[PDB]
Amino acid sequence: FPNTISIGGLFMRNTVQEHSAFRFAVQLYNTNQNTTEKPFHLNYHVDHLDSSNSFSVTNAFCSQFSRGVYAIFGFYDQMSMNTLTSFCGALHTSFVTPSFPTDADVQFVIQMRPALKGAILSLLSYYKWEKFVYLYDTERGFSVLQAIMEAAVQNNWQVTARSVGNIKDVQEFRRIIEEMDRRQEKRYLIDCEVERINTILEQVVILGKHSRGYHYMLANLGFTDILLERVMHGGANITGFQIVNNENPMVQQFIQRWVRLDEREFPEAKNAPLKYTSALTHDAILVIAEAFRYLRRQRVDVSAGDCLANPAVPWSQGIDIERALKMVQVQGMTGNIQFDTYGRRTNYTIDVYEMKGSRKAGYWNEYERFVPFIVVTTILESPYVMYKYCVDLAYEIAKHVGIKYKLSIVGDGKYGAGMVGELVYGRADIAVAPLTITLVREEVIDFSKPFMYGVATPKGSALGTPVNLAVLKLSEQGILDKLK
Amino acid sequence: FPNTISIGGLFMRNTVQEHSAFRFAVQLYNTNQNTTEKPFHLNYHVDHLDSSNSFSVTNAFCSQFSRGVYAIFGFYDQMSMNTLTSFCGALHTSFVTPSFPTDADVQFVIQMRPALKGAILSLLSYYKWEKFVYLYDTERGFSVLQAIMEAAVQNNWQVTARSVGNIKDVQEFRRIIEEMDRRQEKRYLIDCEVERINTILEQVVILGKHSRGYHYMLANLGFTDILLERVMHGGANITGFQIVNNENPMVQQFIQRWVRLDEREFPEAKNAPLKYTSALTHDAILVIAEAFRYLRRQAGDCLANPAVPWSQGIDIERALKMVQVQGMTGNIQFDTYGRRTNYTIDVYEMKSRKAGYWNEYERFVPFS
Repeated sequence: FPNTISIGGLFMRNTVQEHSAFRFAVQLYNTNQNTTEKPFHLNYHVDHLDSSNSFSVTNAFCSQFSRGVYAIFGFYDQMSMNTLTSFCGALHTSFVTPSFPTDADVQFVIQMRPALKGAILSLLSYYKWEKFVYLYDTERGFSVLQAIMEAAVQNNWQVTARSVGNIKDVQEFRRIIEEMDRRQEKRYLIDCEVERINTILEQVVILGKHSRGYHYMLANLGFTDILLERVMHGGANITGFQIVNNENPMVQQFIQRWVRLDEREFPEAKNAPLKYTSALTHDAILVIAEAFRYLRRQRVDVSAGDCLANPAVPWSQGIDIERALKMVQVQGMTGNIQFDTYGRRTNYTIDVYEMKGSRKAGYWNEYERFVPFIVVTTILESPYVMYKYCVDLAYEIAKHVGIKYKLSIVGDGKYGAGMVGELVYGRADIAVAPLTITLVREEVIDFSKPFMYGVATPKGSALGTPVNLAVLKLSEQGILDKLK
Repeated sequence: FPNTISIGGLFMRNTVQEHSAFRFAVQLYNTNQNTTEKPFHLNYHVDHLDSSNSFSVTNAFCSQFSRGVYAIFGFYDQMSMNTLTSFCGALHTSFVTPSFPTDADVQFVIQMRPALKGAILSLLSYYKWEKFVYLYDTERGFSVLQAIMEAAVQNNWQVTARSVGNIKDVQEFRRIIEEMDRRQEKRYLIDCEVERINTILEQVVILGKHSRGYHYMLANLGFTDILLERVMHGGANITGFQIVNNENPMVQQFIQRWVRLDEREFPEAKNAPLKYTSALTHDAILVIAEAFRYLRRQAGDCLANPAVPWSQGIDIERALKMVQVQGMTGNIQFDTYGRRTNYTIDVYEMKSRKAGYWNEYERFVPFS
């Protein structure tokens, strides 16, 4: 058993943050003082890939294999998954990847990104969803799509599935959402790359469908990276997913060190959010270290030939070393880590963050399935308000937003100068009434879209966006026109 | 220069007839004793391969390169195109592929299956289509989809573009067809593999929608393989695209010579239709022979650390990319980038009949 272990690193484009994380994690392992914790020195041979020129990928992997490595940690996408995975399988070299898990079953490759199939199916069943839309792409394998279609067949769901991977025009998304609108479909299940998720959310916000009664389910790890700033204020149910839990000791212990790292040495270290891929990279370092520590615990021999063998001369000990990376049980940043005989992660935990501010909504496990945890002002001005239109509009807005409203006549009995004064000074919350729009009033309070005028809300009030969306919906439904 | 030239073969899994046609064309090229049409003997170190295992593809290509080959002929599917095309571009080894045009500009390759997007656009313009549904597949390249999207945007058409191709159960096809029916769509543009085309046609005929007043555009070079029968019933208009003419004496001679071939020695010969891929392969042999003859008249490790290329590969590519030979598919003239330049696609309707010519410089010209 050698006293120094060298492993290779393959990083595709736009992987700077996890490159820094990989370097930081290997440094953390190396700087350990305990002999048992650091039984040997660890070296990392980093490289880069293009994922488009297969010759470049083959040359990089060939250099890594020839120069001599014991394990290869790296990423891959749909373009270069087959090449690297097949070479690793043929060469009997363990390949640790935090990339998307391979839909097909391939040996000698370990993939640490937990599958969303179980959690997504359990949550979908838990919400009593029966008819919905399924927007997807195909850059993370076909596991999710196949599972969703099979579940729909078994449970007689009404799943309208659309692929948006090939879409390059936003107007395509706009037409798709308008079509699902005319079909009245309200529940969406989006599982795409963060970029396409952001584009779809931007398009739907522009069209104005982020209101109560519309659900969303971003079935994609990396809830933080999603630009959901606008949609939150729309008051539309959103269900996300995340693996790392902040409050556990491990994440805090890591991040405390991480925030203080050099910016030049570690790009996107201090000033970037910790993407879950970085967490999985840290877990990769932990699992490799534990596996090799276990190897040295026993007397297993570990010890590189031509790049392309005729027909094949895989060094035997590889089958042993791969087996070592299958029974590992170290509790890393993401939580429990355990690998099935094939390589896919098992016994994992998923945290289902639900929006409404972000708040946890239980958790999902392979064994336990899913376990969860106003004043209105009006002026007594006929015919808008008469002692027994504006009352009907207020009731319609409350219904469309679901808020409990209590009507009242402004004490001053006069317009702003006052009702607007009542809003500004902090009382009466919302206010719906005939208010002539003047540039001065925008300084103090925020209006809604004109409906003949506009509903009034205090500046910065959380109800401004919901009331604006409700007014827009009423205007486009023709009810506002019908009332007059 | 040398009396013998050895080419390499990289036939796919389901290409038995193409293999037989390749061997037959090799025999034709090596049998003429003219001393001018055949100044260099030809040999083929054909090697089979399978997709889904890039290791096998790379190892086979490396072995072929090591054996020493002036030019390589072979097919590639969407899931192995990158490896072969990129190796050939990097190693300066000309690749002749009668499979499908590449979706992007790549040097050091010769795609012959002519791009049919232009003919599709021209014929759609001629027919005055503005409300046609689109059912595309991703197993043949993204060029057609992008071209049709651009045309729809520019020409202000509206097209419903479903994403068939990931569908493994016919119930989804039934749902798609009935949903388009609810939209009263009456014109279809289907771009998928032959098996998917057959499945869609079977589903639509099962739904009894093949009646008159509907037009299916079968945008696939393979027309004979498609089961048009049972769809001509009901008077449903259908249009195809076939490049192999069956009138000129060249194809008649090639057919009459083809049937006599032994079934055992040459499987799928004299007992099956002439897949256009086989004709393209014969044209491949013709063009390779012509380029090598013109060049005459006028080795190492694949994964080399510095990736040093050939000293004469560029000459071979230049010789290949310029040719004006005549084969079954028509006149074979390649553009700078490896695609053909005079498609002469023949448009067939359903009644059957030849309808179109579509020389790229010209436009669609119906026969009166």
